Amino acid sequence: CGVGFIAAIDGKPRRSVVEKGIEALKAVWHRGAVDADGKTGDGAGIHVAVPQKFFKDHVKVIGHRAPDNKLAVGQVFLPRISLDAQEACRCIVETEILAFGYYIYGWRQVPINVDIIGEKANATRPEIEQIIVGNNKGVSDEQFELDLYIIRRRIEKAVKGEQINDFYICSLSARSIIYKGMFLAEQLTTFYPDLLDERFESDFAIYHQRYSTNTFPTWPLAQPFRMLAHNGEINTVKGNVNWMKAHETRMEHPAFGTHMQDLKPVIGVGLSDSGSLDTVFEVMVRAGRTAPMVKMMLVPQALTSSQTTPDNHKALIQYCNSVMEPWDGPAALAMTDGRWVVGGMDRNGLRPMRYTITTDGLIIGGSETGMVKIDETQVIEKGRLGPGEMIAVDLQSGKLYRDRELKDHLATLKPWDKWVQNTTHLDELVKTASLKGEPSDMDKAELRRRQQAFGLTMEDMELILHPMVEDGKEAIGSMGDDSPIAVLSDKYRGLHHFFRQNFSQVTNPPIDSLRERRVMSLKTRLGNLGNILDEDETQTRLLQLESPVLTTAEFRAMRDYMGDTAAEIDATFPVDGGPEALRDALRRIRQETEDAVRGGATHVILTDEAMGPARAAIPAILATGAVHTHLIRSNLRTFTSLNVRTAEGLDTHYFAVLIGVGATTVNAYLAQEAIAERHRRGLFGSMPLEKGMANYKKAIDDGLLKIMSKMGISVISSYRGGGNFEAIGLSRALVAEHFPAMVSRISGIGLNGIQKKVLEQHATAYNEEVVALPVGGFYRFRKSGDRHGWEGGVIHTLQQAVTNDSYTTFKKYSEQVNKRPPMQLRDLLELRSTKAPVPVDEVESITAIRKRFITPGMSMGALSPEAHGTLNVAMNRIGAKSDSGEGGEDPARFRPDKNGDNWNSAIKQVASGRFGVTAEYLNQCRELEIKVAQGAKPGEGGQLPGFKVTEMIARLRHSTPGVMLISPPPHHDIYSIEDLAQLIYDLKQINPDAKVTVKLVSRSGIGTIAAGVAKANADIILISGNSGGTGASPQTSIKFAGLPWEMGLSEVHQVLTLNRLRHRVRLRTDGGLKTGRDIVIAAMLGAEEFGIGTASLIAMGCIMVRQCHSNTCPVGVCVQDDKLRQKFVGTPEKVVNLFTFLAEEVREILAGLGFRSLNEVIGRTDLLHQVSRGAEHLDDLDLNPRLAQVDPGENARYCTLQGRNEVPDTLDARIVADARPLFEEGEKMQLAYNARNTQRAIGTRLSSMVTRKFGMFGLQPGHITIRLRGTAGQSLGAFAVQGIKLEVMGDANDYVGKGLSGGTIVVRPTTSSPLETNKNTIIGNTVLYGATAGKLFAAGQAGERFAVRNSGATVVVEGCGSNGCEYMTGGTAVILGRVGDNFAAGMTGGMAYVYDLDDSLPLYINDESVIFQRIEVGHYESQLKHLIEEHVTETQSRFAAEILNDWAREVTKFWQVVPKEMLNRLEVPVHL
Amino acid sequence: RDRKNMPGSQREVAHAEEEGVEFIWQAAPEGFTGDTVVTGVRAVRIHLGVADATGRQTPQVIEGSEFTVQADLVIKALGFEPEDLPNAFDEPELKVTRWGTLLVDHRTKMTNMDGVFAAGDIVRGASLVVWAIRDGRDAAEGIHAYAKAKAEA
Ligand SMILES: Cc1cc2nc3c(=O)[nH]c(=O)nc-3n(C[C@H](O)[C@H](O)[C@H](O)COP(=O)(O)O)c2cc1C
Ligand code: F3S
Repeated sequence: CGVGFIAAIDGKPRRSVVEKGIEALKAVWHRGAVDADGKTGDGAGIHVAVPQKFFKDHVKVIGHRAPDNKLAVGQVFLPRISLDAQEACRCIVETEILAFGYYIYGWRQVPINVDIIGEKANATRPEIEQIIVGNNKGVSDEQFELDLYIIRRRIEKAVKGEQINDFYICSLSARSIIYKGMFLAEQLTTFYPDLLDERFESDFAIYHQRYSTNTFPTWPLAQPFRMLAHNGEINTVKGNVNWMKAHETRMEHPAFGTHMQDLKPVIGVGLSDSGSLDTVFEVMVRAGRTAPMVKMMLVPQALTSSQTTPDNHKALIQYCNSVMEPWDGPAALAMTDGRWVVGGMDRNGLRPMRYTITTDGLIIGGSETGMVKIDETQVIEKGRLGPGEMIAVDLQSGKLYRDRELKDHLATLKPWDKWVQNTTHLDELVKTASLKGEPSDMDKAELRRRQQAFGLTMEDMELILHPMVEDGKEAIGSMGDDSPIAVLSDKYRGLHHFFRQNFSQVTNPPIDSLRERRVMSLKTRLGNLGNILDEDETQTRLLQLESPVLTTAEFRAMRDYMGDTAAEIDATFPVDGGPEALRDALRRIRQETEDAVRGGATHVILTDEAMGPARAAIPAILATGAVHTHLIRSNLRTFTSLNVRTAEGLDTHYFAVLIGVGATTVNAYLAQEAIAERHRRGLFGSMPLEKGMANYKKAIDDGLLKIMSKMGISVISSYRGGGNFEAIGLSRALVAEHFPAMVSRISGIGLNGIQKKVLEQHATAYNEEVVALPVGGFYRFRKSGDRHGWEGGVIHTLQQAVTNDSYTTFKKYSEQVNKRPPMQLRDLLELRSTKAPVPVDEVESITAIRKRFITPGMSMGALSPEAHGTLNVAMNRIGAKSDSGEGGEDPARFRPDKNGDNWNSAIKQVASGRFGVTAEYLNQCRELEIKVAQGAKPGEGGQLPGFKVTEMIARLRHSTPGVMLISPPPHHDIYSIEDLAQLIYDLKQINPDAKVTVKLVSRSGIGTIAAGVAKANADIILISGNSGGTGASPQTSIKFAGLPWEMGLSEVHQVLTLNRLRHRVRLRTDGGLKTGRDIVIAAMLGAEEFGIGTASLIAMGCIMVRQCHSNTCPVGVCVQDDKLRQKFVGTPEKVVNLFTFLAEEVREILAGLGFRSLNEVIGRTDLLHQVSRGAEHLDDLDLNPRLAQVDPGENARYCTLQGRNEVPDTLDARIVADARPLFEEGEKMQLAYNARNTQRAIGTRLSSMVTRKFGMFGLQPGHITIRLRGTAGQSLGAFAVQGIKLEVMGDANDYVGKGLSGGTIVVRPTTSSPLETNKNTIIGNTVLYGATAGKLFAAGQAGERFAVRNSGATVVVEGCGSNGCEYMTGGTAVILGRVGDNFAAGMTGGMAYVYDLDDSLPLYINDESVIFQRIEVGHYESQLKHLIEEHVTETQSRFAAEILNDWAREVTKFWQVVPKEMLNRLEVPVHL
Repeated sequence: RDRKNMPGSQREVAHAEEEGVEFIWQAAPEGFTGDTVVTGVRAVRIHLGVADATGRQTPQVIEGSEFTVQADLVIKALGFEPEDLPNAFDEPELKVTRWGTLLVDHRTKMTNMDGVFAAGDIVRGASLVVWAIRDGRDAAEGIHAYAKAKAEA
């Protein structure tokens, strides 16, 4: 896994670049997916210049004459199984090339060697050939390239016309060639011996290797591509393709001519994201622009409102963002035009990219800084690439442009500043809009009648509407969702309940938003779409709004500006139309919209304003979906906009789905009317109405940003009309016809059910004489309201059965719970065998079945210490496993109590915050667990209120007492599957006895992610559902996010069985498990272990009060008081009895079924049947996708291996064989070795042995020291304890000092280095992630996210990048250099010192929660002096030495940064 | 410069201090204030950087502190450089370096021209007496050898 590029600065061809490229490719085997075969790869490739002399000598040998001009060589993949396909494709190519007039020299068969390819990469091997085309018309180079591209496109279209499969073209150009395949990285020069020749010289080279998630290789899917190479993985392609489908219908350029007609469907079928992006990039380059300009137009920079860039770049970025929608997502790009060679990064800067210049006029860049062997007596400058940066090389003139120079050179071509001034805003327009013409308020009775028509209850106004207008933020709930799903319910559930949101597992990182809110934009532009292949002032003349949500006054001002060009459309249908009225209304509106747009209209306003006692309202979602889809399919969406006036919009989940369907702006007038009516009654107090509306809009925008950030999208323009949702319970026909791209794995109600529901509610509201709204139960149980999973009687009967220790009571409980109408997916299936029953005394005993149950993790921040300890003691008494969850654990509980009641936990979590993760915390467990996403709040981090953090929890988490703690949504360690494999390797090295468990959340597409994580040596997968509890979460994320585990579990099982991977991992599920029938169904689906969770809380005393976030739980389960902790009533015997009953129920059901063990039934799906609710409901749910049986064949249907999956040994092994006196005598040692980038986690296993022997703080500092010489790998010294000292001479790659636990690391350049130590990058990204103790001294600059989540470490580094010291909690950090934007963002504890020569810190710092001043206390001066002296002592630096020389005049050049919460608690105050 | 980089010995520095001299380290002259006779010396105060990787400190003048000392008689004792010997000894063929120290071989101590020898202080620079004595003895031996070899044949 990795990209890389080598370029000769002067621009002269030579063999050196090609041989160095091959050498660099030969050393990326550690990141790839190692396999037991050793021959099976997943894709590799190189992209070089054309060796003219080679092919000219070939042609001479054949017998022709070598031409004067350059040659053209096309590489093709033809089918191999047939002999007509080959002949048909050859004929097509030859009649399509000769139609232009060029001369064909002949074909050539590339020599290959099939000795190195495995099996499954050989059954689909294509026939590789080359065609030699010469130019005889004497045309120029640009024209020749243009005709070659047109010929390639026409050949592709013609071959696709005959549906001729297995055909591909890897290149057809006169400048460059591509050698790629499905072999290992190191075996590239063995499969293709041509590259071993002496005449293959070039002036540039690009190389790439990928890491696929599945095990079925397809040769045309290997990178690099033609004029592109991509690392990372793009988020928004389902939205960008839809917008390209509208951009195609107007684009045209005189360079192509009539031939333009054969490039209309630019994005073909059967491509990945890196293919579609490549196609768009190539089209935009071939039409006049240059590679830097296209890179800026497609992947722009983050336009911030700060004074740290010249206005030139701001105008340029405004133009670029106005002309095109960005292509977001983690992306490290290495692209090349015919002239330029560019290496660039995305907006957030997630992937790493490091480069190097040598004195030979040679630049080498890649993902790792130790791939090519180069002595430091040859280097000139080392560097990196920040967020949005780029580095370019011009080969025609032979020059090297860095970031700023390239920006200044690019902002000169056109007068951008004079062009941008054509933009017009709306606040100017709303201020010129006079305070006249406002209509009179609606009547109270009319408002209530309209609200009742949509099903709005008073709890929708007192719970989720009052906090918005009162506070500026959204509501909060603290328990799982036990409500029935939308289709199985019986009340009126709006259409916006059928759409579950999306999020990102390991393959993509979610974007945190409370700290990097500067890179997220909500800009909206009307009058924007047009020709994308143009450059003129008319392209930036449009209307611009600051937010897609508009109030009523703003809507009237915008309607003023629109005026005489807009067309309004009715969206109501007659109630008496008949059984097919809604379909006819849809037809009518989607015909009128098209007939009006063709008439010159440019704005369509879709209103339901005429809703009355005889006209029901069409659901706005369906209307906008139909209209947008029809406009896209009729080549008219490019002309107009789409404005929606709705009467149901009240929650932040409505606007999200409306903008996701395709609407441009959304206006909710009924909500504003309700706000005004509630204000006139004197309910908000003394605040004006405008302040309330402003607070409501701010809360809506914040919630929209939250919803947009769960997936990884940072701009609204690329999120609109993409359909980032899933419909569960809608007909396949309806979704596939009216909605762009959503999957309905189980079809549901069609149009008749929606019409029936709408008409029923409308009649109930308008013919029935209403006087007030129902109280309604959706978040809280109400008798008049909706049904729930946990009612009162069930809980009381369960608690009684548990406390009296009687089984018949528990069977009464089971009979009560297994008799309600269906409420979940697992209620419709039915067990049915064909064998004869066997007696009860023959099945497995209760012990072997109880050891299959575990309890999920529940943090100590949420639960009380007593309940946590009770669970830990109870679960260890019966032999099962418990969980500690996030928030760490008490060290003093690490030994059995004196009743033998051991309070330890057999499962430790590695949360996203690493709040208590140390070296001892990971060596005191049997079985580990990685938590990627939680069941209740997927794509989000756990929260903890500011008053829940007592002194004990503050000490246990190494934080500040009385401070809100919100975990970061992403992981900062897991940005792609390769980083997940790296982290799994780290965890398996730090603890040599435990297993690694990955926790996911059920959704569509989880199958490929599961097949990918299974290749990363993970051995337990956990699939949580959407109905899981939580400690504190927003209500929208609780009710409108996730999917039932019935889908995800079956999908993962089938996908894992398909890839012959099921026999290596185990499956575990939880979420909503209550009885034995549920467990048996889950075991039939494929699971092997089961988690219970909330039921345990009910066995200990919790009665579902749903006030966990208030710190006032009456029983005292989730509490941190003393008054309330004294009211605990829990006992372990209760939980033991619960588990015993639950296991013996499974025994009962199995004995009645006809089996004697759970292994007899796991995976046997054919024991389940589906019966529907009857001929009176007519939901067409087909669970057959859920009951499909994939045949294993040879393998079993469960795990059959012993122990974990061991991994290859790093250098640590040798160290353990050398430092034996330290482990036997306990004496001092000193070792020296040679490091290389193919050695990961150097010094971690040694730390494990030291921890097991002496402990974290048993050895004096510097007991054992190691000296490494060379560029080290990743995770250097991760989880190092005190007493270990690593000294690297050279540089480190990434994640150096991750989770430092008291050790000491020192990084310095070589003594023979001609480099300024304060101007060259030495360490990479994410340094000191979650460290608790130790020291780290570096003699260079660090990367991005330097010292995130630092807790107790001390670091001295000569520079920093962007996002430095983000969300730091404790310790000291000295930065002797410059910093980037968003510095010290979210900092809540510690201290920082910056050394400012430029006096430009107030422009980069985030003055939100920290204060910056100058040093005024000698106590804080001795600290800095001693730290810099220690730095000088260790690294022998020269910058810091010269700073120490002139101390009196440089002490006044330092800024001191101190958090705001630490203003009372500091002990020597900072002021005078 | 500083005190530890004094070019001469250090016993005479202590002797001068004990006898009544006052020293001002790290100071550079800037100008002489007066009308026809010097009345005072305006000087600056410089600061020395940390020793470089090659062993060479680079001084830089401080911007703030510039002072003036009352002076009745000042004595310039900067240094010494060779004269222009080839253009004064009438022989423009004597090979010379940049600074004025003429070139000479190491063994025989013979000048570029035949018959002429040169060794002492004009070949080294600002050396001490014993170096001059050694150079004189070596040049004497070389002259004896050359004269014996010439009168020999
Ligand atoms: C009070 C509470 C705290 C929780 N804390 C965590 C946690 O810290 N980390 C985590 O991964 N899951 C946490 N969970 C979710 C559980 O791990 C598990 O997914 C959930 O309880 C399953 O729901 P169920 O009991 O209905 O089966 C918590 C759940 C609750 C109710
Ligand atoms: S709902 Fe929560 S507040 Fe206590 S009683 Fe149950 S754990």
